[PDB]
Amino acid sequence: IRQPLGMGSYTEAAKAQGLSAGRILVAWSDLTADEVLAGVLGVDVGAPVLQLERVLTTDGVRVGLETTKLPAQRYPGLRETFDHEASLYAEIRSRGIAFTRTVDTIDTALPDAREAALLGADARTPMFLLNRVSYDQDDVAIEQRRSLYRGDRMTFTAVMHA
Amino acid sequence: IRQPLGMGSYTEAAKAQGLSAGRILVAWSDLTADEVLAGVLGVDVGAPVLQLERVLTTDGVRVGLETTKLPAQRYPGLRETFDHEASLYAEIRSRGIAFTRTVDTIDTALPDAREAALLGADARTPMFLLNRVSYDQDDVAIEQRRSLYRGDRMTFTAVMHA
Repeated sequence: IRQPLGMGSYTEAAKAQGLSAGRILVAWSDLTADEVLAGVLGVDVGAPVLQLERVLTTDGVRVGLETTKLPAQRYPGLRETFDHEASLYAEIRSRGIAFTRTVDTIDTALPDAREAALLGADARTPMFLLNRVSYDQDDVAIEQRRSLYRGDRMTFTAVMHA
Repeated sequence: IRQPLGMGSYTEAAKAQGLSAGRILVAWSDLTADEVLAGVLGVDVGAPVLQLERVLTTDGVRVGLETTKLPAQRYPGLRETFDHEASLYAEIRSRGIAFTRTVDTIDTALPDAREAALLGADARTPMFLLNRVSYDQDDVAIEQRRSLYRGDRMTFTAVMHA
């Protein structure tokens, strides 16, 4: 699977290029933001954080493990009502939030044993590790998202013009 | 090192940002183009191809292994005169050839023993495997470039706007 780097969800993007794709819940977790995460999200140190962790499939195989950290206060009732199998991105937009800017870091790493088990991967195999912070129309952070993608099932691409 | 994705050379980008950067020669090689590479460069099967392989350094340490395949006919005198410690991109521009469009694929990979030895890396370490074709102002191919970067030394970044 060859995926242009993009602002939109890659699950939705895979759906677009005419492929099957989906999301499998791993866990919701209630966290409180440490100094680092508080700074990233622009919330108080100790603020509630809602974490959604999912396995991502495409073309009926596992391709990624996505861990999204949300400032809980921005999202009343999300954990109670969100269909974790739907598009998180669309739900947030539905809440009057526009994905205005995204800052992505692209790393490469070996999965830990838990990540490797969730993805059906050999732990020796390198994975893409993407980390994203997205910002809304007022430049308030929406989410911090970590995506671990199987190196053998994903190629990212970029076309650039002078 | 955090490096924005971009069309410019990453070695030069590091120097533009105030870091030391440089290149070490591994080898120049005379190849002829087979069917796949003839296709990529827009040249005839058997056309001469000049390969430049260099180790790239930044902030004093080895960060990547670059293997650049050039249609030799486009660059008279390059092997014997080009200073391999200097910017190949700038030499190509000084010859009147503008980097106008790039097509990059971004993969993750483990190095082979030779690649690992040249990079001073453990062969269990994840690497970025980048492959690029660049095209000039007349959409004529300039090079095909394979870059293998140490995952523990490089992080790529992208910022995107709605």
